[PDB]
Amino acid sequence: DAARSRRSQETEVLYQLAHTLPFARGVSAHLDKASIMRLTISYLRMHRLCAAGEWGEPLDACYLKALEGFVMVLTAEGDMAYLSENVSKHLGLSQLELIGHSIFDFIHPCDQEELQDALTLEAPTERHFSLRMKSTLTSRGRTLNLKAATWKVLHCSGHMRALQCLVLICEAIPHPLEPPLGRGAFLSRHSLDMKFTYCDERIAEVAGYSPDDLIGCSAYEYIHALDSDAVSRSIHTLLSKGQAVTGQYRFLARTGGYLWTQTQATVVSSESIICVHFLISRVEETGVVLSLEQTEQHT
Amino acid sequence: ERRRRNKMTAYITELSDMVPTPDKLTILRMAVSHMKSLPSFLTDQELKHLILEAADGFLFIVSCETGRVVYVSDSVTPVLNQPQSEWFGSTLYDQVHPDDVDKLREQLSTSENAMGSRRSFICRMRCGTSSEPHFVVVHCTGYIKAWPQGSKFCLVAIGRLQVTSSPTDMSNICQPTEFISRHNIEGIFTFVDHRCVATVGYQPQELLGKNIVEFCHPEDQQLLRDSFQQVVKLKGQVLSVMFRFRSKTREWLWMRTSSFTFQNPYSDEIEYIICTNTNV
Repeated sequence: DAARSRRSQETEVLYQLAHTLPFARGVSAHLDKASIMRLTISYLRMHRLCAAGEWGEPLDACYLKALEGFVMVLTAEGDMAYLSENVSKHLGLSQLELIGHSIFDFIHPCDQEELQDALTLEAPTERHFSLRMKSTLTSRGRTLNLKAATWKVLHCSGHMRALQCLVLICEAIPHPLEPPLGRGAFLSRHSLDMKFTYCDERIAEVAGYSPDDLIGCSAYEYIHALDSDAVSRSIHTLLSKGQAVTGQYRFLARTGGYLWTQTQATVVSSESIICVHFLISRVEETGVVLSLEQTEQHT
Repeated sequence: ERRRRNKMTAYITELSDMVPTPDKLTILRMAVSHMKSLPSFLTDQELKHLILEAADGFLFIVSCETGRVVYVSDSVTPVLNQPQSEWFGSTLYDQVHPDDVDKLREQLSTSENAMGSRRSFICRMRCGTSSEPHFVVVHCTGYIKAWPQGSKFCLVAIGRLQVTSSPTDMSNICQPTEFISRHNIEGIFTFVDHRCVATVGYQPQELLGKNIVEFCHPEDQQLLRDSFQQVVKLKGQVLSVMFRFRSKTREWLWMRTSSFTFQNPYSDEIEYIICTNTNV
């Protein structure tokens, strides 16, 4: 009867500790003891990490509001040290269920090697990589229980900082319309070999192409050779993960020159690719012919 | 459930090492009072610093109607090499590339999308310049907020550099040493960059449509052919060859061409051969 008494008081002080957690009132009523322990331990670890920073304002809350992705800091062992609340908006899983667990239990298997090489033309500590994370979201909300969770491609960018942490902002690649359209972008559709099957009419204003002439042509013929490798890698990602974001690259205009571009590509359903290209520049070197088609059109 | 009791042991030991100031429930008691020694998981200030540790960016707030800068954070100085002197008192259009003004104005329009609506765009902004301004690509994400005339709408945004990998000649800072070309499998020039003009004396259009063999010394032509056939039978691995190239003027030049086939990432068909042609 003394063993019980002690265990009952253990559960009581553990529930009191759950009441000390930095969450709204009543949330602790939905937690189990293991989750209480995990969240308290991770809270103390994150406080130790934030205390090591060498530095109250009402404009602070703007920062997470201005971001589109979510905050994630991972330890050197791969455990999710911290996630911001808006993670629920991107993966369905909340920070309550994810803080204190290992990232590898929520990453696609074939991405674990990439992440492991990230946790150990680019500044030495800066990190850019795509990661498939478990998400329970559909267009109707959080409708998937964890075992039918789908893979969501996240463009992760951040820094190795110093224990050593990897601090990332992780952003979702939106899935791709009707006039009137905006400026600084156009849309294209390709087969999996990246041959044009459709292209926005705005291309005529952007690069001077009529969309009908692009139909059937390989997209790789329209990139600057200097951007060869990078675009290749992007497409490889697009082919293995389902979505990708390219770097800045030069797209060749019809009669000469090029313009700076960055595109988001998504595989859709037998399968095809949709590209949303955001323009960075207007046509540069307009009087310079670079490709054979460019000099065939300059005449 | 033997696992369940054993993870709870480990946890109590982790919290043991976490609380600075025993038996498990004594651990829990002192951890309760320690937690009460210190509602969100992190403070807004902490999260701000975390975000600034992740992104190379700065927060700005500008009026939607005129672009007038109403706030910029001090991290604009390390990011853009720009004093806050340059932003406060100006408009965002003063900072961006002229070619971006229209786009900016459209992003700042709240006609169809207003309070709480999101914005995401790319522009080029002025950085610190010693002697003609120099622009850098900035990715901006933010939201529309009524700013307390009446309460005018404002864009509250973060602008970041280096969201992806950055996108040449690097051994001679003055005159180009090489140029890149592309060829069909037949060897015809289908792409050349303008450095050709400085390296071999030809305008790009003087090479496009012609075969690379047409510029190779006859005594070296068979060697060049062999090397190209070999690179076609390899799949992406680079192979080098050295041969005498005929200049538009100024005689024969020793030239190192290192080539590899571009494989379609899906169909694995040859898109073209890529060549780096370097004057030896």
